[PDB]
Amino acid sequence: SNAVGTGGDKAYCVVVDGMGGMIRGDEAAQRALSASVGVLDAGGSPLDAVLAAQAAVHRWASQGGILGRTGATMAVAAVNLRDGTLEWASVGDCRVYLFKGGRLSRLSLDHNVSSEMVLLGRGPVPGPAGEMITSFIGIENLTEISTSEAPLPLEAGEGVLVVSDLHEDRIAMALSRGSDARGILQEVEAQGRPYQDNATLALVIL
Amino acid sequence: SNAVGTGGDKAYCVVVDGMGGMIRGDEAAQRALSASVGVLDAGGSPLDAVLAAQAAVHRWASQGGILGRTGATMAVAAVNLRDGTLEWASVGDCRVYLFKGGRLSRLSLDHNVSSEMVLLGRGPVPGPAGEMITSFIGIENLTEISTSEAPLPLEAGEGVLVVSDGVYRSLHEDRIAMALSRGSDARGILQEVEAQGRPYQDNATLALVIL
Repeated sequence: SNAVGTGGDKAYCVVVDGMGGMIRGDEAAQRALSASVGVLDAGGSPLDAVLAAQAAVHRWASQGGILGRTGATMAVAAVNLRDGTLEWASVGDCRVYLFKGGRLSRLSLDHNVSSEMVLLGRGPVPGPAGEMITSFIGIENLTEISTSEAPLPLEAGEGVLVVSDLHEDRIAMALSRGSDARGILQEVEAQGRPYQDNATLALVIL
Repeated sequence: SNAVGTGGDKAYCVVVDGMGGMIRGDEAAQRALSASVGVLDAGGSPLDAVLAAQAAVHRWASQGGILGRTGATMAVAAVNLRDGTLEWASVGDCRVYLFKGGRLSRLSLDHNVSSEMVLLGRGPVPGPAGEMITSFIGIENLTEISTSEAPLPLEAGEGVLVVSDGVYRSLHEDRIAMALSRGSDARGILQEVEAQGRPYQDNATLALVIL
């Protein structure tokens, strides 16, 4: 699922995906998204939102005796509408993209076996074995979170996109009237290589 | 605050505003927004989302010893993507419009002293006096919610717009939130949606869904 919204002088976007091979992934994803939106609407950062989602899912899972057997992946970003700065965080294989200078560029790191094997100096691992998720909301101890180091200054018309691949061809976006919604999307998906046709998108344009 | 999202078979939109004439309006609005989105994201109806918002604000206000002295108004709608049907709900002065046939058409009723007198078979109360809100999220007992009844069938390109424009609003920077299909026309729809006859203030908070 996805959401975008504005509150507390920020516009934010979130995507969550339940872990398919596990128990009650849909509920884990719902709890992650719910926690994240509450945090973001109240003025919190994407990293705050990830940590709150983890806390909510971890507690829920233990209380159900499912800890480690349920979870979700997510990506979240927020633009501060007062100063024009971007922050983001992600866990798992949902992705964050910067839209700047007319081009879409990858921000976030994947947590999966292939990425980990590369960082260990062992080379990539193609196929389902490499796609296995190594960090997710609901993991027993969450140590690996991909996140912005410092807020990134944006100019009007620039922004951020989060992606997870009936929601097919559904898009959620936060934008102002002055933002042309024909042109922005056109380019982003003119560059829309990064995701499939099957992808759920959420984006914020300053 | 506003939000749109996609969860279950539904795409939804919501606007929430704290009651600025009362205390801790922004904190009330946060509980309402967060509770309503949790319900919507799980595939719940706009009415269920309103009832959850009410329960959350009421619970929080009570513990604060502030019940009835803090609150928010909101409007929410959801379109079922499988069958194209629309539901909506609102409390207070936020408004719900159908976008169809190139026009916005008012669905919902305001809860205010003027509409209360008219509902009771009397005449309107024009001006600020009649604008006093009679139903809001956080009210001691919430009995009045404006809602869809039979879900409304929509065709692709049709949709719903929710609006919060009240004068009482806290000052914030925001943006329009929209849930569309790649098949829609993003910039065209907003313009398409709104001619010189926009039924809301220039500073309005807006959220919308297009099938």
